[PDB]
Amino acid sequence: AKSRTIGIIGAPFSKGQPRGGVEEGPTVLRKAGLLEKLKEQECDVKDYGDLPFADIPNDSPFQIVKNPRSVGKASEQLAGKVAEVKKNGRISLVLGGDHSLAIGSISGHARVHPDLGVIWVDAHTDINTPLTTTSGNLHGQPVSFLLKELKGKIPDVPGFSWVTPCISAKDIVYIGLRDVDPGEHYILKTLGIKYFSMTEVDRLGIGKVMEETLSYLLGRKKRPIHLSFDVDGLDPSFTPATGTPVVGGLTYREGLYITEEIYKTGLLSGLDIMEVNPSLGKTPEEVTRTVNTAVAITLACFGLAREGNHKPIDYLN
Amino acid sequence: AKSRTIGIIGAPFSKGQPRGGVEEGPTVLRKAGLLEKLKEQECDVKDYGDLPFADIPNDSPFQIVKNPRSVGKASEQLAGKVAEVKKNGRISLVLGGDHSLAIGSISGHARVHPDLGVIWVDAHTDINTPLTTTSGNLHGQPVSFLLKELKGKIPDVPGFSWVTPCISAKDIVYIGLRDVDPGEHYILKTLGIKYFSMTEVDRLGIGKVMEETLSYLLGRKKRPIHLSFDVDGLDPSFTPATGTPVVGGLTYREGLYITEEIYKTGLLSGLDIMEVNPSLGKTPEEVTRTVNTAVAITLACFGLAREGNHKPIDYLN
Amino acid sequence: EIVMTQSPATLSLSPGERATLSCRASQSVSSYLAWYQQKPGQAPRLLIYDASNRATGIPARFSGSGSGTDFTLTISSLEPEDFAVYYCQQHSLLPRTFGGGTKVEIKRADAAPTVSIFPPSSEQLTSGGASVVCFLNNFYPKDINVKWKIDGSERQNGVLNSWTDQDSKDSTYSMSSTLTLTKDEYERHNSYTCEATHKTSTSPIVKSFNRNEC
Amino acid sequence: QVQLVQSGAEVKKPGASVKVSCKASGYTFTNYGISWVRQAPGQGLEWMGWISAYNGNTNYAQKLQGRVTMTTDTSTSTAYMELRSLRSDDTAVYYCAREGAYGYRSPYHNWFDPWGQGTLVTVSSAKTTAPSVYPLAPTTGSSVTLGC
Ligand SMILES: [Mn+2]
Ligand SMILES: [Mn+2]
Ligand SMILES: [Mn+2]
Repeated sequence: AKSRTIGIIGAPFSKGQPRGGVEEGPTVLRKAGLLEKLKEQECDVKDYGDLPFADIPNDSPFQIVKNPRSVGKASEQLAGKVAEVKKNGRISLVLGGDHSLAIGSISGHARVHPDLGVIWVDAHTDINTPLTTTSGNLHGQPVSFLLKELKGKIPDVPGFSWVTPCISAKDIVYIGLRDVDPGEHYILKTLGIKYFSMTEVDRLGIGKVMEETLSYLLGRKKRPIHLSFDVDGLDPSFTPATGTPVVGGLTYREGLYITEEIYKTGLLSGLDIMEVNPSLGKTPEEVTRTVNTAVAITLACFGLAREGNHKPIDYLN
Repeated sequence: AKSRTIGIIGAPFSKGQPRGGVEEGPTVLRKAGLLEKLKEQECDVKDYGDLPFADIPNDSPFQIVKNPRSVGKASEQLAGKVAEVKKNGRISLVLGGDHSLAIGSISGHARVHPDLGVIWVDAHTDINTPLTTTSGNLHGQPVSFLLKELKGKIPDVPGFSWVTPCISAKDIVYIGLRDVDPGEHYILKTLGIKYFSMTEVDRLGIGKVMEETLSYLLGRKKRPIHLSFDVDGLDPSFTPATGTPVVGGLTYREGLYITEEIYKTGLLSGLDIMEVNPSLGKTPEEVTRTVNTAVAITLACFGLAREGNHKPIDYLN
Repeated sequence: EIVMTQSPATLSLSPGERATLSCRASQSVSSYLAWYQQKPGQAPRLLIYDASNRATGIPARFSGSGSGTDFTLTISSLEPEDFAVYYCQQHSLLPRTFGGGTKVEIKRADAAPTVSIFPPSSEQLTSGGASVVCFLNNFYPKDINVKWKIDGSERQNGVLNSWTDQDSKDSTYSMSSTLTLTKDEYERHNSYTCEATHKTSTSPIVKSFNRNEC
Repeated sequence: QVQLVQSGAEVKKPGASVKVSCKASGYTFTNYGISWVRQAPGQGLEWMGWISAYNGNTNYAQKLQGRVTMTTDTSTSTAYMELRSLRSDDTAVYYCAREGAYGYRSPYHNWFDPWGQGTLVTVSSAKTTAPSVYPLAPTTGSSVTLGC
């Protein structure tokens, strides 16, 4: 139909995050059979192949930002590919990798629909700046490049010349924040970004939280929704095989729930599954739980609802 | 600011509880870096050192109550030190240890603010009497010394001469009770204490529970709040390295949530982290999960909120 | 367990030109590894931080490259203080394996070993042991095998070979053929032999003694 | 400058462990992360565990899970590593170094830049004893060495 029409983009890129090993992100999610587990319900699945990530050998660092140009080239390439698959009328399933790719994943999505919304389900806001981080790791600076209210204040870090900030600060909702460095929360409070952290998640209940999140984004006007989803935003009892595990995340139930509310609007238009890392599970059973979690999250995004999915013929026959 | 201004009081005392080993309570919480993990956000941290616990050699037992005078001397000493750090205008971070210390921890807090409230987050009520317990262990009788409605009925057990009951039965809320011996629940029902056990926690949802808890304590009038927090009140999947583990506790998410609601009133005025015991984890990984849990609980008390914490300067610079 | 393989196992180059070294990965480490300077009995200090870029107290000459399977360690201005066992070490895969060993020796003119063979003392024979050790001395390069014989019939299980580093001044090497026997086995035989074999030794250097000869 | 002062060379039988003191200085601590690596003499080297000093992330290695424990002490910038069920394969020099914290506020680091001086640990249950010196030193060679 309109929804569950999928363009898969595997993006094995790592150089935004330091723990090398997330480049077996799309490989493990595909060998866990995400394609065929879509194909039971009416999923128009078209794999577009993995993106080539060239290696700039002299990707010389910035002041704090390190590996900048590889990240910027990867996200520009992904912005072109996301714009391609959104001109294909599909829902962009862009899975990596790391949050560095979400720059172009939101950018190329805005190249077709400039008035979308971003549900950034993550343990962290990932809105550090190149100037006021202390890491310089670009797996936590995608959102700072994308907000128009931050323009004139973001440095011209190389690789990011193509970057146009494309989303508004009032057009993004964080859900499941649980570890924020101080620069990101000043940005969070000064821009007036609406957010439901694990405080507000527990306060309203996850259902009233998704109710008010859809009342904030879609309560004004129907518009495309871009669920960009980290897998450390869930609790590390379910996904310990991630890059930055922080205890106290969402239960696996509620992660599936957030995806199902985004489905039952019928307005899912872009999906990111980042920070999957099979190299950091202490046992392969940890990796198995993590990858089965992220697969079933992606299933419940496109309408593998826990209520049921059907084909409209009589089955008493 | 007003909140996140911390006076740390380590209190390595054990003789209220039988399982010796909780006297490495403040040692492990400090070597897990609770001080420095406060110091990112605006935490005025002033360590006041550990309290000396002298050993009464002939601490002769009562009828059922055993090691009474060491508990009473420790809690009187702690009542003086809590009154000292509350005259310092800070929020009393008193971490042990065991719930025997919470006598003086609520008493010295009432010596400055006589009309406070107690959020006793614990698996147990810990309101046995010296007469109608069957243990006689003073890690479960602090609340019976402190309620004015129980006066004329508490024995003059030695060491407890200084004890003035200081809080009202309508001024205390239990959250997360899950194993109560019969004497404590008769006290609980006859005094008309408001409480939200894991029944009522699941009934309202943890957010509506904290909503009605703040509506019960602060809905009448703004007043100081004394979160006295056990670490067995959470589920032993997260803290198995405690003294009395009972299955069915709060999720680690919801424990962090209860602390964050107490923060976002801006009225946190006293904090207890008791029953941490590194000696009872079957693996050191169990101890590691338990201590990281209790540390991040203490962080989310003083406003390491999961939404974010900031310093008010522009970070796009 | 990605195995990191260092293609120069040993190295002996004079104070002088480039000393380009090689370290290979079994996967794509992809510009995520380092280079070290383990002097004997010391701190294996960092040379090169992330396949390049020369960390924080590095002198002048320690460039290197990679990205991403078979990497380089260039020592362009050799500087003879740098004679140490070098290590590459992959990092961004668990568990984090190491290289094998890159012993950077001194290149000099091949020295011949001075070889002779030595009995047990009477002070030892009053204690009841036998320790017949041959003593090899001032040679280059390292490799010598020394054979022993029970008056013509070979020996092991006492025989131990142990080598030092290269010397500071004359830049030579080391071995004792540390062999231990019993006093009873000592007294039953006389002609105790030590057969050295070095590259400089065209013939295998045999030095011998009879018991009760010295 | 950026260092690691370790402590200290110690031998254990197969029994209790060597909590190796790995004292840091120079660089700001909990902006980075300290790991551990064994080296038996005449062998290669095996990394054996890395903690972030940022927040207690244990992250041990294969074949010892289990056997290793690693904590922080971040009052003083030291970090520690014990062991459990010790064994005569662990006759190894234990080095600690700084992998950088792989958290979120911590700078890009892949490369072990403090290195500590080492810790001589041989897991042997023998008794500490005096040596026993057994030479001789004085049959046609002009070159006559000697030794013990
Ligand atoms: Mn995250
Ligand atoms: Mn209890
Ligand atoms: Mn208790």
